Amino acid sequence: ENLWVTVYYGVPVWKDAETTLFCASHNVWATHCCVPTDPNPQEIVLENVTENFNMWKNNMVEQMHEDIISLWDQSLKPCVKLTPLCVTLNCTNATASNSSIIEGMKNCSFNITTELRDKREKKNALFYKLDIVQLDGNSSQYRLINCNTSAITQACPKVSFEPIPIHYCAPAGFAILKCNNKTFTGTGPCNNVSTVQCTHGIKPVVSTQLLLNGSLAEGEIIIRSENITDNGKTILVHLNESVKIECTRPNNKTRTSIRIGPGQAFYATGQVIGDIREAYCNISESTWNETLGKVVKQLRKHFPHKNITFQPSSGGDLEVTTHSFNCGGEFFYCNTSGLFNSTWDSITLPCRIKQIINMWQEVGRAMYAPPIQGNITCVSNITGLILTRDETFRPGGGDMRDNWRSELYKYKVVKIEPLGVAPTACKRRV
Amino acid sequence: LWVTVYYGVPVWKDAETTLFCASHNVWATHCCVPTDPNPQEIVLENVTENFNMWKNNMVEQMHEDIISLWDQSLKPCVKLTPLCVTLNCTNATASNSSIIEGMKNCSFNITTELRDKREKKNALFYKLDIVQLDGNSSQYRLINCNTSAITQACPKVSFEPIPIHYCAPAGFAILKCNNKTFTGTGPCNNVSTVQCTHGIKPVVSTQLLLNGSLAEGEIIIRSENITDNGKTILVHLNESVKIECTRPNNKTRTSIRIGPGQAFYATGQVIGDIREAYCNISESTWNETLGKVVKQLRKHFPHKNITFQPSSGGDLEVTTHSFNCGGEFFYCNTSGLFNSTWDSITLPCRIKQIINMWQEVGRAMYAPPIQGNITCVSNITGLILTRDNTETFRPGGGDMRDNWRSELYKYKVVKIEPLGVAPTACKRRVV
Amino acid sequence: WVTVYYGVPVWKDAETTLFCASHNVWATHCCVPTDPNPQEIVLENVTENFNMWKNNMVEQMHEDIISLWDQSLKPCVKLTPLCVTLNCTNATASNSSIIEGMKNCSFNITTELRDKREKKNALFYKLDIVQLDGNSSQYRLINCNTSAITQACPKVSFEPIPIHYCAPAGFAILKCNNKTFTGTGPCNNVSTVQCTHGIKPVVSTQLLLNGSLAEGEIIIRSENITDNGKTILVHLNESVKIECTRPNNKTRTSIRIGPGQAFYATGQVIGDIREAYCNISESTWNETLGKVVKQLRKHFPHKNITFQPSSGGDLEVTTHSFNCGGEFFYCNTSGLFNSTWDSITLPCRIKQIINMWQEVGRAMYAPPIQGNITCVSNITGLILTRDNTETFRPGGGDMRDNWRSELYKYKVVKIEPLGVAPTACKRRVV
Amino acid sequence: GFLGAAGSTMGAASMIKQLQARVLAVEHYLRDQQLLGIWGCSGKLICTTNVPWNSTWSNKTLSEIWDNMTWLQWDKEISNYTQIIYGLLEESQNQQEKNETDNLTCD
Amino acid sequence: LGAAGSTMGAASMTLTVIKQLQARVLAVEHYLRDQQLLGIWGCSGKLICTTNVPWNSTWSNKTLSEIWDNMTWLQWDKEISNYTQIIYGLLEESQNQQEKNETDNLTCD
Amino acid sequence: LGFLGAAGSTMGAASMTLTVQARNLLSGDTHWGIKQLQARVLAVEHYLRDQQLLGIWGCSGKLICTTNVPWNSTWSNKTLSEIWDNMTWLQWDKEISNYTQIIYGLLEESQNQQEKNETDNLTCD
Amino acid sequence: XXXXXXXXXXXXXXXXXXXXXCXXXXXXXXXXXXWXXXXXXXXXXXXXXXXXXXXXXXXXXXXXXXXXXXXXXXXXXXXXXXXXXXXXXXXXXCXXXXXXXXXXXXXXXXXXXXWXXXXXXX
Amino acid sequence: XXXXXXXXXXXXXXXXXXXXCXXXXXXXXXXXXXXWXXXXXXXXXXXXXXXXXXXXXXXXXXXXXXXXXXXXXXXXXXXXXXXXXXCXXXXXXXXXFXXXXX
Ligand SMILES: *[C@@H]1O[C@H](CO)[C@@H](O[C@@H]2O[C@H](CO)[C@@H](O[C@@H]3O[C@H](CO)[C@@H](O)[C@H](O)[C@H]3NC(C)=O)[C@H](O)[C@H]2NC(C)=O)[C@H](O)[C@H]1NC(C)=O
Ligand SMILES: *[C@@H]1O[C@H](CO)[C@@H](O[C@@H]2O[C@H](CO)[C@@H](O[C@@H]3O[C@H](CO)[C@@H](O)[C@H](O)[C@@H]3O)[C@H](O)[C@H]2NC(C)=O)[C@H](O)[C@H]1NC(C)=O
Ligand SMILES: *[C@@H]1O[C@H](CO)[C@@H](O[C@@H]2O[C@H](CO)[C@@H](O)[C@H](O)[C@H]2NC(C)=O)[C@H](O)[C@H]1NC(C)=O
Ligand SMILES: *[C@@H]1O[C@H](CO)[C@@H](O)[C@H](O)[C@H]1NC(C)=O
Ligand SMILES: *[C@@H]1O[C@H](CO)[C@@H](O)[C@H](O)[C@H]1NC(C)=O
Ligand SMILES: *[C@@H]1O[C@H](CO)[C@@H](O)[C@H](O)[C@H]1NC(C)=O
Ligand SMILES: *[C@@H]1O[C@H](CO)[C@@H](O)[C@H](O)[C@H]1NC(C)=O
Ligand SMILES: *[C@@H]1O[C@H](CO)[C@@H](O)[C@H](O)[C@H]1NC(C)=O
Repeated sequence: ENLWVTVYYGVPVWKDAETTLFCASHNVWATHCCVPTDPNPQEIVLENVTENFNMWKNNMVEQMHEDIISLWDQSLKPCVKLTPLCVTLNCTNATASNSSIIEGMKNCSFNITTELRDKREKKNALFYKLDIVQLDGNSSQYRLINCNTSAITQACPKVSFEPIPIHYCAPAGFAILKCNNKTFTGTGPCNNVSTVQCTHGIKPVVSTQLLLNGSLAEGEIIIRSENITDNGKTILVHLNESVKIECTRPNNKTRTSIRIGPGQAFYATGQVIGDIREAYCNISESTWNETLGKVVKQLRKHFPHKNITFQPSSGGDLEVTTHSFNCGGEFFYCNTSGLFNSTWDSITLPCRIKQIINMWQEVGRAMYAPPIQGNITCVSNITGLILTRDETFRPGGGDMRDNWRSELYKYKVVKIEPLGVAPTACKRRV
Repeated sequence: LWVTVYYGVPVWKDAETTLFCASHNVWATHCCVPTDPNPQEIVLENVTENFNMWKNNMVEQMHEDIISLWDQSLKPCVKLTPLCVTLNCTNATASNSSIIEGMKNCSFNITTELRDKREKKNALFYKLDIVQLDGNSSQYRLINCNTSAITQACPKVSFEPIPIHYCAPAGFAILKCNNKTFTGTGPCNNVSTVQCTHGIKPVVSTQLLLNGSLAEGEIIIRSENITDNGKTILVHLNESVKIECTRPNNKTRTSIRIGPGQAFYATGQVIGDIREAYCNISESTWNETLGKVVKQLRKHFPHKNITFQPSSGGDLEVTTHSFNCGGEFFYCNTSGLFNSTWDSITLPCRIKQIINMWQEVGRAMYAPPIQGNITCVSNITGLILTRDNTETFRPGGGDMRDNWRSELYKYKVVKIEPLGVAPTACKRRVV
Repeated sequence: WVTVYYGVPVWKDAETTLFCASHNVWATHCCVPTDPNPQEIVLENVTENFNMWKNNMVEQMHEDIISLWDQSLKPCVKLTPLCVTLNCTNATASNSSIIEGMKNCSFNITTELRDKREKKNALFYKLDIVQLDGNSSQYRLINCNTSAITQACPKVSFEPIPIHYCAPAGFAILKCNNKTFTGTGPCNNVSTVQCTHGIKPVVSTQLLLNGSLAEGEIIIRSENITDNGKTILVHLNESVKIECTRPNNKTRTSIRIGPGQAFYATGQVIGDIREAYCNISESTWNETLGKVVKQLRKHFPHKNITFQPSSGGDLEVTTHSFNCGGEFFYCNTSGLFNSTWDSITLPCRIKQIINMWQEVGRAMYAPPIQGNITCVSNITGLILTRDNTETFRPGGGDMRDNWRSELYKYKVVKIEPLGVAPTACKRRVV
Repeated sequence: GFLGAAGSTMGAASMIKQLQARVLAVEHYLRDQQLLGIWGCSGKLICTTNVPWNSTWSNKTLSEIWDNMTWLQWDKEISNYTQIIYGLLEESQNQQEKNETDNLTCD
Repeated sequence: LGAAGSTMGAASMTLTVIKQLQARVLAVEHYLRDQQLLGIWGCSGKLICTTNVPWNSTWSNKTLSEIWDNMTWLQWDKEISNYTQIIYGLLEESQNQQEKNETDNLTCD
Repeated sequence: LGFLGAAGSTMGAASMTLTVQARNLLSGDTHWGIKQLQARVLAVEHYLRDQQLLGIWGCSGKLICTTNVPWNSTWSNKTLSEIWDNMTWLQWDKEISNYTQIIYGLLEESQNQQEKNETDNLTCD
Repeated sequence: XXXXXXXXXXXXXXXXXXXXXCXXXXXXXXXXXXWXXXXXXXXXXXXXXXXXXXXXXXXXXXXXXXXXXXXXXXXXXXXXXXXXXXXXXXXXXCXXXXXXXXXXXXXXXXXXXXWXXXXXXX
Repeated sequence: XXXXXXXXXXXXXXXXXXXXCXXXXXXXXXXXXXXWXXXXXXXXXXXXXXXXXXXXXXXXXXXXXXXXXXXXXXXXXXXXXXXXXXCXXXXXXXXXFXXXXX
């Protein structure tokens, strides 16, 4: 054939690959993702290039998970332990400022050792019922929730966990491909693909039934699932219009610093000032009714005309039955019943508040959120919904990674392989 | 002639480096690196090499990793610090009579999950795990509360030995000796190159070498300076002796909560045969095995008939035969195996829950009890013997490196040295 | 035509990590043998800028020393269980007479197992103990207010053996060889070395001990002479011999804390009653200060100069604090700095809870040292601050000032092998 | 652009985590440089050899097909011969050096 | 460093030259960066390499050859410190053209 | 045959595998990963140090390189037929082990002198 | 509201001392307490930061007339006087501004709620 | 810190008034940490305002200027009932009290 091997370097080819991506820009996120972002991101149109994307198997979702857990632990590790407080609590009924009672709170007295490890004193603090477990029946004696399962630590008030956009960048030798076709939906070939080095910034917002502060779908509402005919394989609905949600805790809380040891203190909840309205979230009614109807119209493209209906979660604890909204740093567990209630000016969701949480289903670990003094107001953008199937749908919930997959679905990591060969009609001259 | 420079020359030097460990088990978790699915071996034709099993540093390196994994695996587990309390330790009864000396019913006052609450609890302990505080006052403590913390191993964590292959990094190679009569030191005139060693299970024992490979030829006696009495002799058998060990009773255990998610596991009661653990070695096999060892031993000591004596004395960790059987530590007598001059042999065996496997000053471990009964079966592949008219041999022992030298005797680690020069007829041209 | 050169003799100011190089902390980490025959190259016609107060090596060594200090103490005995109420009375020594500064204190400690509450006692210095209330025998240790106290283990020495710091490949250390260099200007006689000389990491406050004496006359170095907010480092060309002592035989006990832990504490003192004192040659001291002043007046030629026997702040800085073997001395310098232009026998105090580094949240407890102790040291410099006439006072107290005075002649630079220059020829084969 | 014209045919197309990442970047770099050098492409983006195309790796009339196939498709087409070709390229370069220093008729 | 500071024409033949991991890795990175740059330029393997880029008279006042040997490298580097990235870019462009011209002007057997 | 398989071959037969031995010098959770990281860093340094020597000797890019340094009969007085046909590389490495540092120093100086002569002494004026 | 009941004390002729305190209607210690002087003199001055909330300090009514003191067991607190003098022949009162965190030290942003009936021993 | 206000002889009804306090110390690093209280003859004091806001559970007839030197004029003086009232420099340990004029 008179052909000889010609070696070429700088060949535009690649392979699917999994590598370590790095993130870029008193805030924990800002401290860790200290690396500057690209002020002028580049993008290559990749003329005549098609590619296979698979969000459900995208390793970046899992890698982002590992980074959030790791960062959380670095931040929480060098802080006060509350295990010295795992004592019997002598509790009475709910109390409040002046002639009132706060349902959901209890006034508890406890025996705390002073810093000299000999003298002992009693202290009083208010606690949420959801953070307290009764020791026996017909008894006033209680203990803190989880003193029978794990160490409880206190988050340091000095550090902010407020989400900031995080940009992920591939290391040298790697690139990130993006699907920019729109209406991509689930897995499969994308016929409009481009190359970038870094992702858009994604804020690490953690929630359950409602996905907050993400990007909006371009075009129509997109329903993403893995084999949509299944009851499992949680469905991610990505809205093209946002819904404003305003959440609040309309009362003035105070904080008491209790010394618990040689360089340690606990932050206790003291008297609460103002009216007692618990907590709640405000959603416009017409906005919700129209938004849900549009979702249904898109469900009708996957399902035949059917008896489509929405119901509240069928069971489990607050972590899966409510909207686990972080708001201002106290944790909100808001009731979505009345939101996911339909058959095919505003409404409010009643909401509960907690201080002791187990984060990403750590279970064997727990964290205590110091109380926030004064009142709290939070406004967020609902950008997507999470649904599961029984055509009855319920919010269900995910593995707490759906709040990443919903943004990372358009990105893929590939290894660049610049070396290759092909035959040519040219023999080496010597 | 002129100097020519070469790169890629197939030569090497003795070298030291870090080898890769290839394989809810700790060894499997740690040695997460897969083994070569199809290991290669390249015979080096017309190559000789000098091997020395007493000085190759592969044993020392794995020692450090064995210790590191053992300790690291135990770190994220329950501490028994709060158990260092006065114990009553009265005579425990399994059934009928209170005649079992080994177990005591220890009652004590221990802090529970709430810091302001204390409870009266009890558990059964072995005599070998406790010490009397005041003679005849019936006050006892755990033996290691004298010097350090005792860590309870996690019940979900398996320390079961699995075969481990050690693999060279790029730039390094492992040379293997293929001489069945090597004896542990000197040149091998049949050498092959491998990337990874054969798998070795990290089995820890004393006196007898268990679950190793067998000698290719006849029994090989390997020792440094065998004529000295200051050296340990490793005897590598060419046939395995079957040994079976058991604890013939059903142990039921309790759980005492001592903190926010932490609990102590301990014997509640034992139902079954009240006797101690037993090990069984076939008699005919043992006598044949020993006779065969002697026939080869006579080549080094061709004199008066050899006497085999029991171990000389010292702590139980060095005088008896230790067993890593399941989760319980067996301390078995060898008397009757080493009482001779040159259908089963039943040997009594004690059990302990508190051990110090690596004789570390700062460490102690508590083994959670096995619920139910235990049967342990293994291959005796060799002996660790010491020597001290005729010769006297005893089932003595070393530092547990013997356990690894016995497999890692045929391997050497070398570094590749790609550069060199040689004379030629060709001078560099000006061009 | 642009000619490209590689291996070009150019360097730039840079900051990197220097090698630690070379039962003893310093030896444990600075465990790499030094160059047995250091080389040095004189750079003919080269001038370079050195600046003591901008020299990052001072700060780097400081951070590494702190790390070495903590790393060494970490794997040792905690004294946490001893932060209990103490019952203290007056201690006596030698005779039935009360020895001032010592108190005889008892306490209830667990020791073996649990619930023994064994009554133990020890002698303590008043400087380490704070009274709990008025008219009371009940006391607590001073660090119970902030943190745990770590006992230093006798197994390890902290003796300041000299360390030579070495640059990494790609870097070099430039040295100033001007005998009268003032610390901020250009040095017109420089050379290149790979490692610094051996600098002993000696800890002191007001006086600089065991350094290298000036090559020239006494050199007075400060960032700014005019600015009274700056520290003046006086580098002497002649040393002062200092002999300090604790003239008594201490006997110590060992109080079990728990498994693997024990407290070392003073049992009794037999010997002189004076706790400590120090011998400074009278003639040397008087002449030394006069010489400093004759040089000080060329920077401050104003009326008369006086050294006032005064200082401010607490005991850690108002005195001369130094180690004597493993002992901690706090000597009164009012007997030294008292003059306007045999031996001094200064009184000295002893303290055991040392807040080394003056950091909040850390303390170390110095075990008692058995028998009697003497130390000999060389004053190689002084630290002064000031403000018609001018008043100077002992200053310092900042540990970095003790190192800045030795590293003053060294600078770290990065080597930059590439560069270009114009030429006559174009590449010949194109 | 870096991967621009990836979809074009050959005629035109041819025209602690941080330390781990840095080490890998170096290892990938060095492998490409060693591998190009060992075949005779040191200092070149494109070079030729004396190793013939066997026709078994691919039996296509590539002198014309070259302009109607992309690098991505090609890379897949002959991926099974990667080691074979590379081994031949290594042998070719080594033999050339052995001929250069042949003592009978040296350089 | 070795000997240094002499007037540039005297520099001929003088061209003869967890923290621990960070230091070693960076030393490697710096080494390779210089080799990569010499690599893109037609300079790989050389201490001295000649270009296809004329010296641009706009950069400094070139008093013929005197500028090449009237000071050492330290002052020279300062005089043209603001052109280094320009000169390097020009050298890359020129070598890139050379690579394209050799690629197209194939000899072969 | 592969990797060190040619190690026992004669000096002449050996080297037909220089490429193989050279390519095999490159490599293609918790604390134990640090020891592995350290090993990788050192492997890179060793590779580069050999490349630095080939660079300074003027042998960059070649597996077989000649120089202008003559062979000194002091190092070895054997002829070529013995050296290339009977002797192996392991034996040779031992035979002249005490001259390696001399030859390497000579190679560096020879290359510097060559470059000194190659350098254009202002031909263009 | 603490609604504390003042315990009161006998008057003394510039002699001895008193720490009468007020008994709280609810809780003890906790984190809501205060002590003050009282007089027909621009409401006198705060006497002590008998704040509970794991802390206590003297206030500005007198540099060294009394020290803050408390007993959780008695549901009561007062500064305990010493060296009584005629200048001290005045009223005293209890209050319980709630505790709060305010960076360094403290500020009584919360009002002095629950003033006691008070007492006097002039 | 110091407090005083020119609220002497405040004999009035219907029309509310108060004098502003001296506010020697602003006492307003955050959230106006200053407060007002008043007492009827033969009565304990009670909060009137805090942080210039009507005190909780006190009265509708309460107001204050948004200033460190605020005057806590009643929103209305329809009830008359003049009584001594004063501000305190709550931010200070030395929370100095105003004259407590009617
Ligand atoms: C500029 O700095 C140079 C240092 O970088 C100074 O050079 C030094 O001068 C010393 C004499 O003054 C030499 O001392 C010699 O050291 C050797 C060591 O082995 C001894 O044997 C000799 O006896 C000793 N000579 C004498 C007379 O004692 C230093 O070796 C030499 N250093 C170097 C690196 O050469 C310059 O003097 C200085 N110039 C000015 C103007 O100050
Ligand atoms: C300033 O430098 C001097 C001289 O090196 C230092 O003096 C030395 O201090 C050490 C520690 O106290 C002494 O070591 C001890 O010696 C006795 C001798 O019997 C031995 O029994 C002990 O075990 C220990 O090794 C050393 O002898 C002493 N040197 C001299 C000449 O007396 C001084 O400590 C340094 N000062 C400062 C502030 O660093
Ligand atoms: C609840 O607490 C907040 C502060 O935590 C108070 O906020 C102040 O409100 C006034 C209103 O005029 C502003 O002028 C201040 O500047 C705010 N303070 C700060 C720090 O911003 C709020 O008033 C309190 N509410 C109640 C009912 O007491
Ligand atoms: C240990 O003592 C307890 C006392 O209640 C008894 O119930 C238990 O059976 C005893 N156990 C044994 C093995 O003797
Ligand atoms: C003693 O040695 C002889 C050979 O010298 C041998 O035949 C005999 O069996 C030996 N005795 C014993 C007990 O082995
Ligand atoms: C003050 O300075 C003058 C300068 O001439 C000197 O003579 C005098 O002695 C000095 N005063 C004192 C106290 O030394
Ligand atoms: C050293 O100090 C002692 C303290 O008692 C004193 O007696 C002695 O005289 C001093 N030395 C000199 C030279 O004065
Ligand atoms: C809180 O509980 C303690 C329990 O002893 C009780 O004395 C106290 O009065 C309770 N607090 C209130 C406001 O009722």
